[PDB]
Amino acid sequence: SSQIRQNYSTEVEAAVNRLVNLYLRASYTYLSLGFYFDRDDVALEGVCHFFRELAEEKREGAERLLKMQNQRGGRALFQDLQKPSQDEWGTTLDAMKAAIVLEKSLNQALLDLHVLGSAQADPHLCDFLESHFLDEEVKLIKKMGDHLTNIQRLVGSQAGLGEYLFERLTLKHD
Amino acid sequence: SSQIRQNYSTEVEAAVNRLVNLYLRASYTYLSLGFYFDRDDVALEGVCHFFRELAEEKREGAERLLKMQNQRGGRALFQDLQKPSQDEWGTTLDAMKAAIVLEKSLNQALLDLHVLGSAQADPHLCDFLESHFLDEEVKLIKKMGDHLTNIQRLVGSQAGLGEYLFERLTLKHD
Amino acid sequence: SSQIRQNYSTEVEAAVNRLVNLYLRASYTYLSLGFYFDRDDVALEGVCHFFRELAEEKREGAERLLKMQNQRGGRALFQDLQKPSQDEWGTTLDAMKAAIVLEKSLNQALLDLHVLGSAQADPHLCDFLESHFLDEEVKLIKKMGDHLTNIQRLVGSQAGLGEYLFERLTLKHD
Amino acid sequence: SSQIRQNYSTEVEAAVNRLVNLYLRASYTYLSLGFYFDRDDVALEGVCHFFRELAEEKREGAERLLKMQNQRGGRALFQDLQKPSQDEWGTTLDAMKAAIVLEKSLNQALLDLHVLGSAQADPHLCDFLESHFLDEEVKLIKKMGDHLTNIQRLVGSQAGLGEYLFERLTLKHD
Amino acid sequence: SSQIRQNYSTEVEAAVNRLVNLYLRASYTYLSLGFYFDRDDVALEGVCHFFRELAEEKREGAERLLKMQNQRGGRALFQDLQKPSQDEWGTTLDAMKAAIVLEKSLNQALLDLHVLGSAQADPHLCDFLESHFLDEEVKLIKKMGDHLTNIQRLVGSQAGLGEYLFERLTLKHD
Amino acid sequence: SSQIRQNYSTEVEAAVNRLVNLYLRASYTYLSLGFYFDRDDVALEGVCHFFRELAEEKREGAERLLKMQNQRGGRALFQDLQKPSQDEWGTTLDAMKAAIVLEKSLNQALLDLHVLGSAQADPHLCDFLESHFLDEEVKLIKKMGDHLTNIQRLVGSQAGLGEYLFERLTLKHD
Ligand SMILES: [Cl-]
Ligand SMILES: [Cl-]
Ligand SMILES: [Cl-]
Ligand SMILES: [Cl-]
Ligand SMILES: [Cl-]
Ligand SMILES: [Cl-]
Repeated sequence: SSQIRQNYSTEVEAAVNRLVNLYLRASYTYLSLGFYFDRDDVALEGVCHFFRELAEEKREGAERLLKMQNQRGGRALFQDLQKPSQDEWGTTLDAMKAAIVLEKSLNQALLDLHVLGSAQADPHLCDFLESHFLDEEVKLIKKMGDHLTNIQRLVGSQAGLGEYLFERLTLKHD
Repeated sequence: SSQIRQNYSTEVEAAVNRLVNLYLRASYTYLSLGFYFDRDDVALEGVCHFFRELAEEKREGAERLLKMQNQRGGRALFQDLQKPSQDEWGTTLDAMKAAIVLEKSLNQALLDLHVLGSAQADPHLCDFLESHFLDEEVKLIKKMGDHLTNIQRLVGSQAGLGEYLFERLTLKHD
Repeated sequence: SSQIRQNYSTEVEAAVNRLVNLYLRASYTYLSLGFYFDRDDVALEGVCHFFRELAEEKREGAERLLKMQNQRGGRALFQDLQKPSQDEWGTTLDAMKAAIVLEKSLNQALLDLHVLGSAQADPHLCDFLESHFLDEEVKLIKKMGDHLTNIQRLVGSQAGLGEYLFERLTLKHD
Repeated sequence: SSQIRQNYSTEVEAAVNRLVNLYLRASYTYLSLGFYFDRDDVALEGVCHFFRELAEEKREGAERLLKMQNQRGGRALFQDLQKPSQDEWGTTLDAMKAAIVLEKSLNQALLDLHVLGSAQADPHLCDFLESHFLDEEVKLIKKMGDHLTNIQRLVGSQAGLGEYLFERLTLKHD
Repeated sequence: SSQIRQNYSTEVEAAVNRLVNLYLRASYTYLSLGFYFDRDDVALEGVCHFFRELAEEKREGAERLLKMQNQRGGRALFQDLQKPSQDEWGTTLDAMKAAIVLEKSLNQALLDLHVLGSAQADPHLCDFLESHFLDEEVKLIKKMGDHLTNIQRLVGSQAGLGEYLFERLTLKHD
Repeated sequence: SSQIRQNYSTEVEAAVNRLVNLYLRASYTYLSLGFYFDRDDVALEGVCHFFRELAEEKREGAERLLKMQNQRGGRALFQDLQKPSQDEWGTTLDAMKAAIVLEKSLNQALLDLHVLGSAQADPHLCDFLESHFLDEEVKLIKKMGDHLTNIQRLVGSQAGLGEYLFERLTLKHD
C-alpha cells in the first residue's frame, strides 16, 4: 500500500488515532467548562477565558497528531466523541481539580505512547512527543497546580470573596 | 395629510410615542441613580459612571425612535415625564436589581411593539427594532445579570468590603 | 448628617433642585422644537440643528447643577417633568420668539438664585452662577435677538422665501 | 433541476424578476429626468445631478436582486422595458412630485414581495429586503418629502427665483 | 430560576442545543475531509485547505449559538458527537457532493428553527439566525454549486487531469 | 426654438436618439449575458465579468450620446427597450459569437450615422464619432475575434476542459 510509510508500526498508527480522540474529547470538555463560567448565574469571565483557551489548545494538539499521522503514511480514523463528564462544573476549585485530572490523563496517554514508540524503535515518534507534547503538558500541569494552591488559600471562611478575587487578580480578563 | 407616509399605522405611531416616553423615563431614572452614587456619603465612582452611561444610552434610544417617527411620516407627541420611583437607591445590589427590572420592562415594551408591527404587516418597523434595539437590550440584561451574580457572591458577611471591591475591580473608574 | 456641608443653606439646596427641573424642562422643550423642524412637512434642517444643540446645552446645565449640589453636600431631588408648552411650533419666527421667552425665564431664575445666594452670604454659589451660567445666558439671548432681527427683516411679502434663506444662509447645516 | 435551490418558491422567483423590471424602468425614468434638466433651456445642474444619481441607484438595486436570484438558484428572466411616462418633466416641483410617486410604487412592490415571502416562510428573502431595500426606500422618500416642502415654500409669487435658489442652495452642484 | 431569561421558550432552548450538536458534527466531518485530501495518496492541497477552513467555520457557528444561548439565559447541554459518515471520501467530486448535502441539512435545520422561533414570537432568535446564519449558508451553498459545475465540466474522459486542474486553478493553495 | 442649435440637422438628431436606444439595448443584452454566466449551473466567473463590464461600457456610450445631443441643442427622446434576443446563452463560444454579431451591428450603426453626418456637412458629429466611438469599436471587435480564435482552438474533443481553461487563463477573475 503506502509509498511513504517507513518504520511506522500498525500499533503506533492505532494509538495515534486513539490519542486524537482523547484530545478532541478534552477540547470538548474545555468548551463546556468555558461556557459554564459564561452563564449569567456563574459569571467568572477570567475562568471562562482560561478554559476556552484550553479548548483551542487541545484542538490544536489533535490537529498536530493528524498532520503527523499523514506525514508518516498512517491513516486517520475518527470515532464518536463522548460528551464531557459533567453538565455543570461547580466552583472554580471544582473545575480546576477536574482540569488537572483531565491533564494527568492526557499526560499518561502521551507517556504510554512514548513507551510503545520506544519499544517499536520509532525515534521519530518519540522525538515528536518530546518536542511538541511532553513539556507542554508538564508546564500546563504546573500552572494548574499553582492555580489550585492559590484558589485553596482564598477559600478561608469567605468562599465567594475568594473566588471573585482569584478571577479578578490572577486570571486574564478585559 | 402626509406626503411620505406609507404602510405606517396610527396604532404603531402612537405606540412609538409611548415608547419614547418610556425611554426618556428610563434615562431620568439612570440620571438619578448616577447622582446618588456620586453623593459624598455613598461615593462609588464606578457605580455612578455605570448609571450615567446608561442615562445617555436611553436618551439616545429615544432620539432614534423620534428620528424614525419622522422618517415614516408620523408625528412626535411628547407627554409629561414622571420622576423616578425612588429618591435614594440603597446599595449597589439594590440599584442593580432595580436596573434589571427597568430593563426587562423596556424589553417587554419593545417585544410588544414588535407584536403590533408584525400584526400590522410593518416590516420596516419590525426590522428597525430588531436591528437597533432587541439585541442591545439582550446584551445589556446579560451584563446586568453577570454583575448581579458577582455582587451577590461578594456580600458574604462583609458587605462593605464586597461593595468596595466590586466597584474597584469590576466597574470602570479613573 | 452631612460630613462635608458648610455654609450651604436649605433654601439654596431646594432652589438648586427647582432650577434643575427648569433646565430639564427647557431641554425637553428644545428636543420637541428640534424634531418639529425635522418633520417632512416643515423640513428646515438648520433650524432643527439649532434647537437640538440647545437641548444638549440645557441638559448639560442641569448636570452641572447636580454635580455642584453633591459637591456642596446637598441632596438632589427630582420631580416630574412637564411636557413642552406646544406640540407644533409654527414658523421659525414663532419658534425663535418662544425660545427667547424660555431663555429669559431661565435667566430670571438664575438671577433669583443669585439674589438668594447673596442674601445667604454663599459666595461659592454666587461665583458658580457667575462663572458657568450668567454670561452663557447673556450670550445666547444676544444671539437669539440677532436671529430674530434677521428673521423679521426677511419676512417682507415673501415669507416662505425668507424662511428658506435664513435657514440656508445663517443657520448651520450640511 | 437546481442543485442549490432550497426553500425558494416559484412565486418568489417570478416576483423577483418582475421587481427587476420595475427597478430598471425606474432607472430609465431617472435617466430621462436627468437629461431633461441638462437641456440648455432648462439648465438646472443640481436637479440633473440628483436624478442621474438616482438612475445609478435604481440600476444597482436591480443588480442586487439579480445577484440574489442566482444565489438562491432562481433564473433571471428579462422582459421589455417600457419608456418613461413623460418626454418633458416640467418644473423641479413637477419632477420631484413624479419621483415621489415612482418611489412609493417601488416601496409598495417591495412591501408586496415581503408579504409573499412571509406567506411562503422564506426568511432569507424577507431579511434580504429588510436589510438592503426597505430602509433605503424610507430614507429616500423622507428626503424627497423634505425637498418637496422646500420647493413649495419657495414658489411664492416668484417661481423662477425660487427654482433657481433651491437648485443653488439645497442641491449638490459644481 | 433565571434572572435574565425573557421571552425565551424551552422549545427554542432545546432546539439551539441540538443545532450546536449538528454544527459540531459538521465541523468534525470537515476535519475528516480535510485530512483525507492531505493523504500522500490523495495529495490535493487546495481541496484539503477548502475543507479545513469549513471545519473552522462550523466550529465558529457552534460557538456563536452557545454565546447566544447564555445571552438569553438558556443552558448549554452537550451530547455525544457522532463520527463522520465516511472514513474515505473518494474524489473531489464525491467530496463536494457530500459537502452540499451536509450544508443543505444545516440550512434546513436553520430554517426549521426559524419556523419555531416565529411560532414562539421570538424576534431576537429570528433576527439572530437571519443576521448571522441564513445568508452565510446561502452564499456557501452557491459557492459549492459553482464548484460542482466546474468539477463536472472537467471530468471529460481525463478525470485525473481535470481533478488536478480544478485544485490548481480554482482552489486556494501555496 | 433653440438658442444654441447650429448646423444640427433634424435627421442627425433623430438618428442619435435611435443610436441611444441601440446602445441601451446592447447594455441590456450584456447584463443578461453576465448574469447567465453567474448561474450556479454555468459558473464561469471570468465570462460573467467580461460581459458585465461590457454592459457598463455600452451604458456609458449611450450617456455620451445623450450628453452630446444636449450640447448640440437636440432633444433626447427615449423609446421602449426590447429585451435581449435569448434567455439562455449556451456556451462561452455561443456567447462570444453573439457578442461579435452585436458589436458589428453597433459598428454599422456608427458608420451609418457617420455617412449621414458627412452628407449633412456636420463635422462636429463626424469628429465626435471618430474620437469616442469608431476606434473603441474596432479595438473591441479585434479583442472578441482574438477570443473567438482561442476558444475555438480549445474545443478539440474535450469541450468542458477547454471552456474551463479559457475562463481561467485568458479571462480576468478573482
Ligand atoms: Cl459519555
Ligand atoms: Cl410619578
Ligand atoms: Cl404641562
Ligand atoms: Cl410605455
Ligand atoms: Cl455514527
Ligand atoms: Cl423583443
